[PDB]
Amino acid sequence: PGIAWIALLLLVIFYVFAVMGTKLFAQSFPEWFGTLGASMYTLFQVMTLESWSMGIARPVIEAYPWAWIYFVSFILVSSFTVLNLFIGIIIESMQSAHWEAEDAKRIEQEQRAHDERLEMLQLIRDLSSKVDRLERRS
Amino acid sequence: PGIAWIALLLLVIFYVFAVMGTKLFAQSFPEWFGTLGASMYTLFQVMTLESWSMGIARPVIEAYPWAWIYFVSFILVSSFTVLNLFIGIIIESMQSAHWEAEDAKRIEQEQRAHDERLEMLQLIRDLSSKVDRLERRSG
Amino acid sequence: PGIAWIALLLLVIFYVFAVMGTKLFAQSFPEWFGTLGASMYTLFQVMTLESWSMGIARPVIEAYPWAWIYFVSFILVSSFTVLNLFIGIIIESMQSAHWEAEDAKRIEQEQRAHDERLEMLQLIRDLSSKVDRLERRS
Amino acid sequence: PGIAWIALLLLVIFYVFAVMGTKLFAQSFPEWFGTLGASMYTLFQVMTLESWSMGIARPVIEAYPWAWIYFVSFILVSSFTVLNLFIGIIIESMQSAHWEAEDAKRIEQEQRAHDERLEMLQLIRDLSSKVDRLERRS
Ligand SMILES: [Br-]
Ligand SMILES: [Br-]
Repeated sequence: PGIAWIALLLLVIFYVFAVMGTKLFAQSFPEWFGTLGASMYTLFQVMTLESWSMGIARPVIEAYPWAWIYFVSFILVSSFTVLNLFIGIIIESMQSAHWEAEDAKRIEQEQRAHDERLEMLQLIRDLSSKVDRLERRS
Repeated sequence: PGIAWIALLLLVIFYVFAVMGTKLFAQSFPEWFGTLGASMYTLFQVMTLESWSMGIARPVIEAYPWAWIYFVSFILVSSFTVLNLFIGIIIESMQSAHWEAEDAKRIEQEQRAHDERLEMLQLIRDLSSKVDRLERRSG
Repeated sequence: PGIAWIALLLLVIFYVFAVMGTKLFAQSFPEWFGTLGASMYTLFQVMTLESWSMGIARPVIEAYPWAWIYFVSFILVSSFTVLNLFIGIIIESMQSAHWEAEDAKRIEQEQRAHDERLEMLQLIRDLSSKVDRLERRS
Repeated sequence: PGIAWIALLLLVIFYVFAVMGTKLFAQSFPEWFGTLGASMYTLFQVMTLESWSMGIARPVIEAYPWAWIYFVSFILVSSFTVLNLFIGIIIESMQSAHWEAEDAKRIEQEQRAHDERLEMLQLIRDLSSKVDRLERRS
């Protein structure tokens, strides 16, 4: 029903990496990826882009050469998601603030003007046969 | 009076978490939370996402193993709430640029054409009256 | 010329403060604030929020327990500003692809509507004034 | 063709600084700029502002005291390039959310309108005939 529809995806991506991660790293890096609960703190810390490479990534990377793939793919993807959620909430915001509020009038101040043109139509009809019942009564 | 109302909710959160923070951690971390004034600067650093977990929160969590809920809830709450400030501003920014200005130039653009039709609407009724009299005066 | 009126202001504050902190701090921390051009860098990394407190301000604050006003002012101030190039480029951007081309496409559909409405106006007059003429001879 | 047009820019801005970095620091900073990949990563770490100054630039600046150029420039180049891809993505967002329909739904309203306002050019000319034959039938 709107944005929380990626907000689910984000939660899903997240939990996918916490498992992907505890499942490689818990072995040599308990403090970070030991428990599942472990893998999430560490991952939301990565999410905050606070000491992601220097603090967490680089120490794991020298242990597991390929471990960038994980950290980076994760940040790329996980941010590309939040980029949306954000934009989504921008749109979702101004769609309220303005657009809906204004469209309601562009329609209804154009209902008002549609009827205005109708009432002249009728008036010009009625007249128009009076004018040719001066041509039948003359 | 608008978004300025919400930056009161964000000054209350800092306070809720600072008293909460001094009253909790001061004893073992006089560094950060040992007074109020410091437990805010620590909260302002934790808000800027500067070292919040390596420098502050992962040390704290060593001594009280539950304090993550303190920091994860603070980053969330104190972030979501300055998403509102970066939004409501972003909007009442657009609002001045455009909406107020053009929105009013359509109120009037219709106003002016409304009167145009309400003037046409006139003559027409004027003409009817004239044909009507012409009608009666030869029956 | 608009946008860079804030960019010129930001350039200012960067300098206002840069002198500020070379004057106050350059003796106790020559590494960070030694020269002026040394604060120009250091305030650039404070601005991007990289180890600003824990590695710079907290260390200076130990020297001058009131320097936090120097740091917490700059953060707030240079933030609020940095925001408005973003909000400034946003606005001027939307402006390009949409806003400008809309007021034109609309003013001009209203000219036509106006003139169509004008023709009708004169047309009724002449018809009002044939019947004016006809009624006086009747 | 849009934003992946800017996506290549950011990719070719990286590529450049990457080779430039390795051909600059690879002698003294093996772990950071020891190879091309090495630098690509390190720059993503700098690009995400994660620990860039106390960790990379400052300790590098130590050996080449001009290096700030490289780091402070790459920051500004790449972060602006992301502000574009961002914006062109906020706008192409708005477009399909709102501006799409609201511009089509108004052309179709000024169709309705013009037609109505023409419908009565008709009546008003017809009536101007009947009344033109009341003036000659006299
Ligand atoms: Br709009
Ligand atoms: Br009309």
